[PDB]
Amino acid sequence: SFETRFEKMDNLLRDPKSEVNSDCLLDGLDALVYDLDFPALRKNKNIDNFLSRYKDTINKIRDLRMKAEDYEVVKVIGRGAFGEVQLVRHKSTRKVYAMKLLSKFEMIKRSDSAFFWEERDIMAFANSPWVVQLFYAFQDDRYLYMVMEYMPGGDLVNLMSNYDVPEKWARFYTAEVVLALDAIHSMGFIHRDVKPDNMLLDKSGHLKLADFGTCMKMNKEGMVRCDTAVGTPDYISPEVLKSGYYGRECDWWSVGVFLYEMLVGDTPFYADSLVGTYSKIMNHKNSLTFPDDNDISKEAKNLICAFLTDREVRLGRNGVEEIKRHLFFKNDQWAWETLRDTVAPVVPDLSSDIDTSNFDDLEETFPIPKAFVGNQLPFVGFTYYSNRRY
Amino acid sequence: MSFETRFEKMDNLLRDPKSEVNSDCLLDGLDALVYDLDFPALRKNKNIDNFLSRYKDTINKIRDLRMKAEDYEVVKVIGRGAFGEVQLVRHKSTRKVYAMKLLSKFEMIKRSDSAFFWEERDIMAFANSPWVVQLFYAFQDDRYLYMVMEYMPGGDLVNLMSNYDVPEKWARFYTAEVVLALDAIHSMGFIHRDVKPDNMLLDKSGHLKLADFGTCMKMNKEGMVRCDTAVGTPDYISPEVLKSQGGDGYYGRECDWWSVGVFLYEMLVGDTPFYADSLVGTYSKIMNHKNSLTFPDDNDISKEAKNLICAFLTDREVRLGRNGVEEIKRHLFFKNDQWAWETLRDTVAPVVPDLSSDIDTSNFDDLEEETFPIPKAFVGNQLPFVGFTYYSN
Ligand SMILES: COc1cccc(CC(=O)Nc2nc(-c3ccncc3)cs2)c1
Ligand SMILES: COc1cccc(CC(=O)Nc2nc(-c3ccncc3)cs2)c1
Repeated sequence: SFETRFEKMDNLLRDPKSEVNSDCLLDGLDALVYDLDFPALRKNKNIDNFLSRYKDTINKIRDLRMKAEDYEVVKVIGRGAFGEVQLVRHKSTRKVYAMKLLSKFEMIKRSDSAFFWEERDIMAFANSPWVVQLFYAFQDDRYLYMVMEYMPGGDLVNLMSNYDVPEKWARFYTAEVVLALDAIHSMGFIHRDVKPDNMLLDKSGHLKLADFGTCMKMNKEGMVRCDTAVGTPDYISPEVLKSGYYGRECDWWSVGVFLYEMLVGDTPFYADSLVGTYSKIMNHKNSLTFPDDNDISKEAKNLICAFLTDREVRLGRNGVEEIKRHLFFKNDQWAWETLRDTVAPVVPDLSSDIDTSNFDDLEETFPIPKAFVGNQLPFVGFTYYSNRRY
Repeated sequence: MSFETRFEKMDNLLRDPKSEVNSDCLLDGLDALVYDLDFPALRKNKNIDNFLSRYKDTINKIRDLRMKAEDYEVVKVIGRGAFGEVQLVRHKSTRKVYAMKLLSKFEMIKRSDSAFFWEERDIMAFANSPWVVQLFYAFQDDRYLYMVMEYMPGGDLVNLMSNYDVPEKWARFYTAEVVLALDAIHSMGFIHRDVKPDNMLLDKSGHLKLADFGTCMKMNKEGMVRCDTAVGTPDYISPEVLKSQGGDGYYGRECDWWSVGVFLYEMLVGDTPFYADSLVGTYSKIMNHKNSLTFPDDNDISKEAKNLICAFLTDREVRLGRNGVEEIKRHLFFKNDQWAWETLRDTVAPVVPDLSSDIDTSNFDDLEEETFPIPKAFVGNQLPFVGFTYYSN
């Protein structure tokens, strides 16, 4: 029907999950205006006139929509592969957030992924206390910005480097990681890179996963067919490393590595060279050993080994409930169903809404195109602002 | 401004039918990009290939869901112009009857001229006057621009004039309606420039509406408009608009009154006052209006009409209407006992069309497609038409 058509077409500009919603549409025009404003291209009149026409309009759009200058940068709280994360304060709302910047130039220069796409979707729509939340996603001619809730507790790498983690704490953190990974698996994703670096702590000391750079969607039979290895050298599972066809079992390998590192102090397959770490991983059968540690309980050693085995015998091959049922978790302080409502082992004592004490101390683009390059095309639709899921 | 205000303002901008960035214009921008990039030479670039491959399934859905030409059943081609053809159509679903002006995108780009249609769209779309033909929908594709208007079954004034020796009483009515119609356009901030009987359309009731606002242009701070554009068929063109060629020339609304005088002349006399075989001869006669304007030796034209014709067929500086419409309105030619200016369109028109159906084309005379070459690099042929789409409610 004529009505049906205009209704169906209408829901398409509203749906935050739609490829053609106002957010993508605005981005698309904003992209064209950016990718064409060069003298060599402006020599063509169709181009010159189009730009000259939308000049006054596109600037209004640019000022009205979310821009980076809307945020006052408090401190650079982190640095990664393709950009930097920063504690910011939205100048108008005076609200405090953690903002992940991703250099559009850097990614384009042999990025090979489009990794930020599921990183956006997961954070934007997860709706889990276990996933860091995306409030706004916006861009410009140089970067991709992710405006997420700030985790003042810092990461697990910081906790571990400041405490000799008692088993009682390791139990809590491991358990929370199990709940957190399960949530991601339920969303249909395999995390592919579970490490302390991605474990973040809130105002209350409770866990959230961040940086789903490596996330991939599981197929019909809960598998991923990635022909190349993905992850971190110590936490990588041997199956992922060799590749390949694999399942969620790989994220449990990583849990075992994390449990080991917390209680032992080092990674189970650590070796001088990164190649030596790879070697030790492939020989997990004979390389996994425990020091003379009267502290590491029989159950913990069992759990570590139940996760640090070949995929086919891994704890978690038959689901989370077999991990949950493990005696290591048997305790009188929390129940799985209410674990995040219990009181954390390390409650952060914070000085302000901008206390950066749990984050270590910290502080070029594409050339002018000869012809049409379309450098801003692979980022059309990244904006999460005009049409969001409230 | 607050963050909230800033969000809300940006929201109203995707809703406003008067906005350059409302959802329909934005859809156009993407639709254009998809059309202007789907070529193998450009697809050699991955940024391009991936963008297209990504939006492929989406853009097709958009194409079928949005208003298309195949939504309309063409009844008869009711007209033909320079860059396309007008046609009486019936919307297949609603079964509603409209006039549809088609414009060839290839022809417009080919002939340099590709922007006249803007002021035509806006005027018809937003005028909201009984004097302006109404635009209900404006839509496009890789080949044409489409304007879906209300059908004027009464036909044009050129047809009326060719079928009747217009009595002065009728000419008074038609002239008066044209004055009200032009005033409405001027009020909107536009000068028509080349007014003529061809642009005077008659409704189901025989009342007037202006159409074909191609030559139309928006006035500046001082109610003036500057132009370079070479203008053909000078018969109704004012000597100031003719003088203006190359950008040398700023003129006002006074030029549309010149054309009224030409129309009043043609109705009562039977021919155009400056008609000559060649178009150059018509131009020559216009520039020499002072000595070329003459009336035939038959007592038939009334003194008032002659004065009015001459009051409009003078140099800009002394033209009736240089001091506003009220001085035209006050002219003795209009002095009558049949209508009042304030209620003229509520009166019973001199020629009421007797029509056979909702598709009666009796007042409209009886009536290879070149294609764009493939481009080695980015041509952007679709860009001058981004945002032409408009829907009503
Ligand atoms: C992929 O290239 C980068 C660029 C910058 C930083 C990183 C590491 C990273 O992904 N860092 C994240 N940090 C948070 C965070 C930090 C503090 N509070 C809440 C969330 C969420 S993801 C990777
Ligand atoms: C130069 O570009 C063209 C292309 C096709 C036709 C024309 C002439 C024209 O502009 N003709 C019009 N006719 C109506 C109309 C006719 C009947 N009923 C309602 C509207 C509105 S504009 C010009």
